[PDB]
Amino acid sequence: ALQYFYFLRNEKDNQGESMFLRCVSELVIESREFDMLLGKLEKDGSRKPGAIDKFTRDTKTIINKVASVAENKGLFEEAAKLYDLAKNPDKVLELTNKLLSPVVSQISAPQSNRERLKNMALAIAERYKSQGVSAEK
Amino acid sequence: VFCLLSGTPVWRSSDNRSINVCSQLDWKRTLGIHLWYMLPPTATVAQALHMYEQAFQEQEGGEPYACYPLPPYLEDCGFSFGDDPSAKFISLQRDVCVHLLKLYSERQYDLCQLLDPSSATPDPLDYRLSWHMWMVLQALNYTHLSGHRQGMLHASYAAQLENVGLWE
Amino acid sequence: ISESGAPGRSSLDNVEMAYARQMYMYNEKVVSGHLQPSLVDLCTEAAERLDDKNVSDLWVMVKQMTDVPLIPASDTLKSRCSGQMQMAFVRQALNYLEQSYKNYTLISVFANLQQAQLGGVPGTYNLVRSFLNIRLPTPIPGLQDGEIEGYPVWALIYYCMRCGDLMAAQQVVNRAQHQLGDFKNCFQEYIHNKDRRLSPTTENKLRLHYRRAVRASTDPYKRAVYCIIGRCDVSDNHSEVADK
Amino acid sequence: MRRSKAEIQRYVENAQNSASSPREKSMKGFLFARLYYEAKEYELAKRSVSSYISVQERDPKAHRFLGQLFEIEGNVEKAVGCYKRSLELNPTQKDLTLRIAELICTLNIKDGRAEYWVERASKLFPGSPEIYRLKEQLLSSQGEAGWNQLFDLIQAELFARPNDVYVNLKLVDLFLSNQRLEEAVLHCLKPERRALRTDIEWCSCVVRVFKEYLASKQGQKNTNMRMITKELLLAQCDVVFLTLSKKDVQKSKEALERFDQALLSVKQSVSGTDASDLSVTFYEMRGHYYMHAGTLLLKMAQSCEVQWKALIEPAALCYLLAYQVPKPKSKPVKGDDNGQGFLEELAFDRQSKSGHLLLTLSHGKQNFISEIIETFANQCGQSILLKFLFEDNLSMQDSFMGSDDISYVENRVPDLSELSQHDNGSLRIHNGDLQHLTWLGLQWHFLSTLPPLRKWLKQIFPRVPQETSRLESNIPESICLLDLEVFLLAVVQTSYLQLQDNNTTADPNRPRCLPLPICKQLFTDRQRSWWDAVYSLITKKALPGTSAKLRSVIQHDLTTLRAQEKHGLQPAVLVNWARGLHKTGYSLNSFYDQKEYMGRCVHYWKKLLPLLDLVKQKKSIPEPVDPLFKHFHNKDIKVSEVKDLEDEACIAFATLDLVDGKTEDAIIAFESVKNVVAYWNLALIYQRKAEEIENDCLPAEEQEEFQECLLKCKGFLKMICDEYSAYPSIATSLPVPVETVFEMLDSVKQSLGEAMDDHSP
Amino acid sequence: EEIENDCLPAEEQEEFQECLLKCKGFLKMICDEYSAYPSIATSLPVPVETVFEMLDSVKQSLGEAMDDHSPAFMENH
Repeated sequence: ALQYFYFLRNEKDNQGESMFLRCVSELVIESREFDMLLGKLEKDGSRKPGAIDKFTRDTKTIINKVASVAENKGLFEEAAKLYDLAKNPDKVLELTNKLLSPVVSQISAPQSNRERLKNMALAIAERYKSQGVSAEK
Repeated sequence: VFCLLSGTPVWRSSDNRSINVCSQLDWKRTLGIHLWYMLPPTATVAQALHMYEQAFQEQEGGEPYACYPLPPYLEDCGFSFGDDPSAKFISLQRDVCVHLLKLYSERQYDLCQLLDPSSATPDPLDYRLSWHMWMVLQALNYTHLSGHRQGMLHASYAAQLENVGLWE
Repeated sequence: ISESGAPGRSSLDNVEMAYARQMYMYNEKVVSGHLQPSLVDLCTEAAERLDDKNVSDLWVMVKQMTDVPLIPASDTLKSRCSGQMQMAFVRQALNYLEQSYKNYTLISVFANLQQAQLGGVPGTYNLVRSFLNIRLPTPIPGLQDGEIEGYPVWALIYYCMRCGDLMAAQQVVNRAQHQLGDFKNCFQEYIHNKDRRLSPTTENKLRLHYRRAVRASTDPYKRAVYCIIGRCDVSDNHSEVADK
Repeated sequence: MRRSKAEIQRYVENAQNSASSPREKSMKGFLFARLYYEAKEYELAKRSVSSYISVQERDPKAHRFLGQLFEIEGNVEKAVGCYKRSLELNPTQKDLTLRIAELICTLNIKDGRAEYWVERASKLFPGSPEIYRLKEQLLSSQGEAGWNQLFDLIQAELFARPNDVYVNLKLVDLFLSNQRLEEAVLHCLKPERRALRTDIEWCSCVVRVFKEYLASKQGQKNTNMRMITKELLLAQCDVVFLTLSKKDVQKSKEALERFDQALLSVKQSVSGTDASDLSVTFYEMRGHYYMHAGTLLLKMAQSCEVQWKALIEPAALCYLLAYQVPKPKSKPVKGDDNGQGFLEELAFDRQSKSGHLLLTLSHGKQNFISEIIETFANQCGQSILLKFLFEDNLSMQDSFMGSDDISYVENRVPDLSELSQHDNGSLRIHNGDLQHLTWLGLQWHFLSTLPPLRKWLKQIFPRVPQETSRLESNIPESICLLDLEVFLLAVVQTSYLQLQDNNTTADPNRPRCLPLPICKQLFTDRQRSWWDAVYSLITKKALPGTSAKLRSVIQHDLTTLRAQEKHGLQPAVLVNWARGLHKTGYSLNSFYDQKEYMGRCVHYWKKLLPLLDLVKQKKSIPEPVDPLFKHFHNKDIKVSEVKDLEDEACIAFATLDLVDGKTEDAIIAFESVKNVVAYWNLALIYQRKAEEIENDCLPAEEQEEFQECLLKCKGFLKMICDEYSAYPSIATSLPVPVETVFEMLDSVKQSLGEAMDDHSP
Repeated sequence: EEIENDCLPAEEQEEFQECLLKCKGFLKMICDEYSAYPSIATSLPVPVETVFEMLDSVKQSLGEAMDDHSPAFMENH
């Protein structure tokens, strides 16, 4: 994958974004794995020099764009984990509020898995805010 | 007396130098001392292997004076000590522990010309533990697309089994 | 079909694996900052190390053909628009075709060994003579003047031309003193001139002689040699249409 | 390879433990033979070889190993037999025939079979100086039958590729051995030896052969003897130049003495016969002798002998004499053009070098030339120069300065056009060089004058368009003359540090700009190798197999030099390049050239922006990868120049909009920028608008528009004159003097009418 | 024009002369193609009168006046 990305990155921009960026975005949203490629996470840790990070820079912006694409597509937990790895409390709280707003209108009783997902997301957000600088006022 | 412990990266010019570990002894205890009292415990097995390679390799800048881990069939049954891969690939058999560590690390290295046919024996016959390890690796999905090796190994095993008197 | 990406860890091709490893080393060197040599030589050494021989020789030929002193272009459009690089690549392809024919002759000599109807002898002229004796040792009908040690001089000259051994051709011309006509000086000039400069009047006279007399002899090698010397037509076929 | 007796013993025991079969041990005998050979067991090695043959006979590798072992031992006959067996088995490797020929040449066998084997080995391997010397000695001990084959092989090698210096020397020696001066002259008269006449022994042999031919033909008067003497003198000058460039002093002094003796001997040629071209030849010899004397004097000055000024003055006088030497004019007689073209080229190169050295030594004061003329041009000065050069040896009547009592020389200052023409004529035969271009750039920077690098690059490089091109490709279309000039200016600016330091720290007076024969690597070896690879790729002459590595290295270093991928260059060099590009674009009126320079400046600003952002974070610029710039983190910029760089980028964008077409945008940008350059640009815009309005017919409305434009231009010129009277820095900031400003102001006033005076709104 | 706006070295003068000769040849072949088939009169957005005037001006600036290449009072030969 990295050997092919080394050749895909040689092409410049073509009608917005880049073919290399589109390909890596499709690959990461089809794989959904980053504990060794982008960085491991204990519970709310920072990023680690992954395989692609040891060859290319701009890893923070790349991860931010990937998480934004995943959020625009329809991903929640993986995007939250990616933003927590990239260390972005503003975006973490923004996506948390955006995912908990529509569920507030419906019931909140333990009947499915959305309540457990929002509970674990709130716990991750509160522990990230406790361990480190939170978001804006 | 000092030549045994610390051992910095080997660097030779063209004089008479003999340091590093053991200084021409047994490769087993040599690698043992290398893992014990050479590199700090913070180093890894890959770093230790790279250091040993740079030690017994001729690409250090002069002439090596260490030893190479030979494949042990009985009591040190290899070919010479302290030889770089460029001088080993002619006919000298490579190590088995280094190959196992490299396979555990990454399977992206060359395996067509590696893997000696000797199953830790002076004779090339009896492919028991070798076939066991190869089947384990194929089940764990770590080999490569090369059915000729499996075919010839199965043929040799069938020949040996029909010679010793086994059918099932 | 091709070597597609297997889902996770599995089993791929050794060629693709070695190429990916070499690309990884190249990327590591790029990240380090030291100037890299060339990935073509690494791929060549990997193909030579691997058990595959046909694709290894194919890549060796591709590398030896691309290692010509040519300016690296930008795109195929620019390459086809530029005219100097086109004729330069054509000349390099002709030279490499001559070298490949010489290598094929060497391989045929190695296959025929030494004690088999006058085997290969060290030296370019001796190797060409051995190849001629292996192919057709008997005197081909349509002989003119004399012969060199009982061997067809026309076939020897044609083989030297096809192999590209200009020094061997010069040696053959020097040896054929009284075994040829009065065209030894023209042959020497044609060999010594890379741009083929052997007098326009002499070239026109040779072309006229070929168009008049040399048009129906039983010697295809002599006919082809005279056609190449006189520069007539664009294609002259005699007996080469046979899977060669 | 640490090997000893016990080491080989334990190696053998470990190999024995690695084999549980007698046939396996026999197969592993190809290594046991080497082990026994290292342990000094020839019989055991032969037994192991026989055992390995008994299980795998008829193989080229084993036969080659046995032949090599026999050759290292001493059994020449056994080695020859083994190689013959390997050849009759399978003649795939020509190393067997090569070693057979080597053994035959070392044994010295006079036989037809040996001659045939040597000829076959020569046809196989045409190179290798060892086997070349071996076959040459063999065919020389043979006779004429072998000499014919040697001559044929030499001719074939020369036709295939340019021969070697030692090959040509051995051929000429073999010619002289059998006495063939005519053939030697006919072989040496080819122009393909102008690049191979760099060998001292080869040139000395050529000189000896020419002298022998002259002594044998002493009786005929033709142009052949004249051109042969000219080639002899050229070879002597080349030998002296090589000795001066080498790291030796005794050899240089011996070559200078030989050149002085040759000049003393050729002095009579002017009074002899055919003095037409011989006068120009003697002038060229005098100029070359003066150049060599100055070079040796500067070498002694660098090696520290006496006073720097007392060593510069005689060198400056020698340079002035070489410049005053009459230039090569027309030729009354012909037949010596081959020996006169190179002489004229060397004379033009000497003229250019002498002019540049005199200019760099005079700096800005022109009275130093007259002072040196009045001081060191006397007999006492000549004697002092001779005692400093030859350590008071030889005699005074060995040179023209001693033969003719020169007391006063006419004063002459080199002209800029003449120096440019001489430099062009020198580069036409020098084909360009990185060190020479760097020296020229340093000299022009010291003289404070814009160097005409465009013509030099067009002469020494293929002509490429200077329009909008790429910068991330090694193709000559992307590698433009403007980028080459930028790289040369960067190299000159980096090398200027050594000229600024060292010299001034030693003494306020120091000979700046060292000549070519005594020039070291002032830049960097990495940049030198990169320039050499670029030149090889643009000339299409690299070795087959290394061109790929060269182009890969060039493509890798281009992204770091032109700032395209991840780098770490200094901000000072980038700012200097941007300022130079902007100045060149403002000076030149070519639309495409100005657009390309503006695009390069924009790219440089965009690549410098991250460096400025990193500097703003209180972080110094790290050291760049690969040594290519003399400036490091110590030459970093501060936070006070950020506003200046921003204003420069703003005025650059304004000039870009102006040259593009955004007239109102450029006007408002120049109005927002409080620069005198912006005010002058607005004044020029108003003037060109008034001119383009007046160019057409003026009925009434156009006449009123022209009058309004004239009033606006008059007000702008009045404000410009007021600013110039406030601070006289306008003439220093703008390339146009105040004379043209006053002229255009008077013209605008006259076009407006006789109702206002100077400095009127 | 952009070259004449600045200095005129020897190389620039040679390039300008070569460009003027190429422009004269281009105008000559333009006139030839126009006299060939009448489709040029329809496919040309510029009339032939301005082309002939520019050719005459280029010839006068070069200094030639013979009828061997681009005559005076006629376009073709």
